[PDB]
Amino acid sequence: KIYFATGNPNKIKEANIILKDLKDVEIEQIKISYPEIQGTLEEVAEFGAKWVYNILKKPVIVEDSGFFVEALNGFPGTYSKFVQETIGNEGILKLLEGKDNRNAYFKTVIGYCDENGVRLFKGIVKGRVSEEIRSKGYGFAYDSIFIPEEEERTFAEMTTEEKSQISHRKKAFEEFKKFLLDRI
Amino acid sequence: KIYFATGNPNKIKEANIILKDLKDVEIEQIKISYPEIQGTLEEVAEFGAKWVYNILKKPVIVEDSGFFVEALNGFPGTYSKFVQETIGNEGILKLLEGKDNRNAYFKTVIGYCDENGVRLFKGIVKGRVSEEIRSKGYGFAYDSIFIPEEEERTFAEMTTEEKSQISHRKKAFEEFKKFLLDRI
Repeated sequence: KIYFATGNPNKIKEANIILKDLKDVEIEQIKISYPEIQGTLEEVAEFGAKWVYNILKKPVIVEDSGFFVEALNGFPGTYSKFVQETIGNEGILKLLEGKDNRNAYFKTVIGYCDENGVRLFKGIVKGRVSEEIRSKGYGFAYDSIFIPEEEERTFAEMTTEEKSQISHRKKAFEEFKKFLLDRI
Repeated sequence: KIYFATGNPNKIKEANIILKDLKDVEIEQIKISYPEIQGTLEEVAEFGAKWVYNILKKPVIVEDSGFFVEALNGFPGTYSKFVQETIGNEGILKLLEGKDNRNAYFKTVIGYCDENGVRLFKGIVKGRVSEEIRSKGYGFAYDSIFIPEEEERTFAEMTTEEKSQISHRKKAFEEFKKFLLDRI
């Protein structure tokens, strides 16, 4: 049993299905809050994973994701939520106005911690920013301006199944499952 | 004495001056790092002071400042440094284009912690964002786009002496001074 410190039940559901293949592992939500510090996603996850473990003292995970725009030097990054609520997708589009490089990526870092210490697992998906909002009612925030890899549709124009194998989130939990399967 | 957990000696140079008359005149830099959590300036300064005191166990102060622009809902706020280094002043001007509400304000929060707990001291300077960069070499970061109170010049066009009564940092320390004058 591995706990997931978060207030979002959907995060545990997604994790359980990507990992349902492992009959010896079950992820369970634990309502333990923790400080999300200022720094890279990796630092936020390691700090968060240790804080919770120091409290729970049982195998646990934490996760932090972000949206990175190249021409914006990696901004918004770990402050993705904040920036979405203050200036949103319109702010990103205004910021990228006339920019030749519209490349961007999403990244997820899972922070795991047990008796033996913290381990980080990552997943990324590179792409580019559309010049305008395109959505079919399928995304959250930046999803309506992000076009993944070789696609011509943005995440918000794609169904859950169409994004199921390529997302940063999927890729991070697969890195995590590899660790679980290669366990000793 | 009272230690200042900062890597910038220019900050303790500024404090000791403001606290010049107080017979206790003695702020001393101490190189103890602390996590800067995502939150409001107060939350940052509060968690940080407690964190450094827990290590030092002697009266300590820490500080955090930010630039908040009204039309952008307070952005960049506590994430002012990251935003300045990623999108810069140009990025904020871009965001404000065709925006008439250019109100903004600088804020500083000092966190002091003893064996008795934390106490916060604040300072604020209201103003507006110029339509362009203007500088004579004074200040840093957003100073070149911030016109304080009823001035015509930006912070970057005024000397420190000309900004004597319009420094959010000094207003904060003046609040801390009153607290010290009552404790001795």
